Amino acid sequence: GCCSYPPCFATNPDC
Repeated sequence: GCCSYPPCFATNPDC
């Protein structure tokens, strides 16, 4: 849940 926003592969630019 690193990246709240939609565009995240797993759950971030790097998670």
